[PDB]
Amino acid sequence: MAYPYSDMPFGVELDTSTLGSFGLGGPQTQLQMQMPAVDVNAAASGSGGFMAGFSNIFSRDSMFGGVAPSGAQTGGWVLPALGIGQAVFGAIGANRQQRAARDQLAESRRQFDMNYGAQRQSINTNLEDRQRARVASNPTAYESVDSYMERNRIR
Amino acid sequence: MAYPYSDMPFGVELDTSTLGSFGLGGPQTQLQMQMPAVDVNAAASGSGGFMAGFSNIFSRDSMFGGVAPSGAQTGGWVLPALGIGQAVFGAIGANRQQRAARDQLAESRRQFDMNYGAQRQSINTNLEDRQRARVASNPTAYESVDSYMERNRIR
Amino acid sequence: MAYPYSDMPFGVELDTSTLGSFGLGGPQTQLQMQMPAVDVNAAASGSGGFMAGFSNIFSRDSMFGGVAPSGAQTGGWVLPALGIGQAVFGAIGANRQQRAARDQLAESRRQFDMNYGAQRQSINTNLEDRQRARVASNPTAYESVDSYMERNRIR
Amino acid sequence: MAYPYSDMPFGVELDTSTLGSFGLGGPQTQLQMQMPAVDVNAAASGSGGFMAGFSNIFSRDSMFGGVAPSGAQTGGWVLPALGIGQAVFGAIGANRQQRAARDQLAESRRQFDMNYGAQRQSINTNLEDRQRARVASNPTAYESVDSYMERNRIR
Repeated sequence: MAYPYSDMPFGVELDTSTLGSFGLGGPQTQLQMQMPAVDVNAAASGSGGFMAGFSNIFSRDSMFGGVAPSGAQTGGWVLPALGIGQAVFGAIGANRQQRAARDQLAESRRQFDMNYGAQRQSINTNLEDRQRARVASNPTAYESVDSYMERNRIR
Repeated sequence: MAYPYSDMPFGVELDTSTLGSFGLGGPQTQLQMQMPAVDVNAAASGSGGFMAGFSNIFSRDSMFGGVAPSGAQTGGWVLPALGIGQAVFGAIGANRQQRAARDQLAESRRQFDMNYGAQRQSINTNLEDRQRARVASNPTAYESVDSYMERNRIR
Repeated sequence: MAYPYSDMPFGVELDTSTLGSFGLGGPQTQLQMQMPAVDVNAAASGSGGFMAGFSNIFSRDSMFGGVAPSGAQTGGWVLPALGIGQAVFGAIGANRQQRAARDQLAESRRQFDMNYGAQRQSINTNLEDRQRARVASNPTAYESVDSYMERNRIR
Repeated sequence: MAYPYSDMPFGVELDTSTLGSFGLGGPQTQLQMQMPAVDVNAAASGSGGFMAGFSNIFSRDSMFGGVAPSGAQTGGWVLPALGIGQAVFGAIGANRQQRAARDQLAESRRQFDMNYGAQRQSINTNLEDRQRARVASNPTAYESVDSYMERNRIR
């Protein structure tokens, strides 16, 4: 476009993976960038054009609201901020619980698969040491090692 | 900025690790620093500008509030303090429960891993002793110990 | 400060340990001390300035409250006392339940560790008595006890 | 104090132990004593100053309450007595449940401690009867009983 910047490689790297991985549902794939400006300079000078540098509200009415005589009340931003934080933290907790459940299930699967692997190795070892006598005593009148090693071998 | 002080390496030292490790979600990474001034001197003199040594309210109505005739009541700080303490203690309890659950799961993982390690070392030494006699009896007519270790040894 | 008193050893000894150990969340770390004075002497004379020996209420209205005609009621201290007792006993019960759960978990840990230790000692006994015959039969063609206790010994 | 009485030995005796032991959370540590007097004699004469033998309510209004015309009702003692009984029985039930849980846990502990002791003693018997043959076969090339009873004896 007019100002491509460098978002295309970032989008390519992101691909279409969903939430998960290991960093509590999305790790810090990128790196920590440096500060944009040395001084506040009222945001980015003309480009920014913000009023936070000169606001200096320091007023309870803006934070916790206030009511003048004859009603006409105004509410501050503290309550909406608390609500937003509540929502975000509830979502984070739900994600954490789901991730913990997935972990536990994966751990159980690993446990069973690994126990089976150990038992299979043990059974195969028992089998080849049992057939060692057969193939060493009378090789001509008995079978060969390979016959068992790809016929009677535990998967 | 005009006054960097000594905060430049602090950010690099902290990196971006979240709460965890062993200090109940962050141990005493920093050290202990001597208290600046023996005498309060109204905080940092002109810089402080606080009423620590002048307010001295020593008033019972401030804590518990009070209502004058014709309404126009005021609330003391006791209720906000109680609410803040309630919130903090609830959060600490939730964090403690989460840490306990994580500790129990890691404990179970460790116990299973160490039990397997014991079983595996036992079976490996059993196989080593078993094949030692084979390699000692007919070295020419039997496989080498190195081959058995690299092919028939439990991982 | 002007009156440091002798609280520094208390702070040094206490450190930052939280509730736990064995004394239902903090045992009697300190010792017992005699009373400041045999006789009340109106609290600490001028320092006290109380009405312990002069109030002598001995009335039902102060304890159970009371309402005079035309509104203007007064509430006794019985309800606050009951509320405070309720809060304290609830906290004590919660602490007791947490301590019981911790004790049960620690008991399960001592259980598993002791069982593994016994089994490991039995296995080591079996191994060494099996290898004693090997090292006593033919010391030349067989291995030594050192090899077995350094690499064929269960931790 | 002016009237120390004999509470010091009891204060020394009870120490600071909490509810427990076997008597539903505190057994009958003390003993039985005779009544102060065969006849009531109006409580303790002047000290008592009660109406045990003079009140003689014998009326339904005192127990079940009653309301005269134009309001101005009075409540009987039956509701307070029922409330007090309710509270006492609830507390007793809670104590009983806690005691039952503690007893079950202690029973499980004794359960496994005794099972492990039996198994350990059986293992020790197996060990020493196996070692008896070794020490009786040839003492010159074998060890003594003390070495095996000290180094490889299950605790």
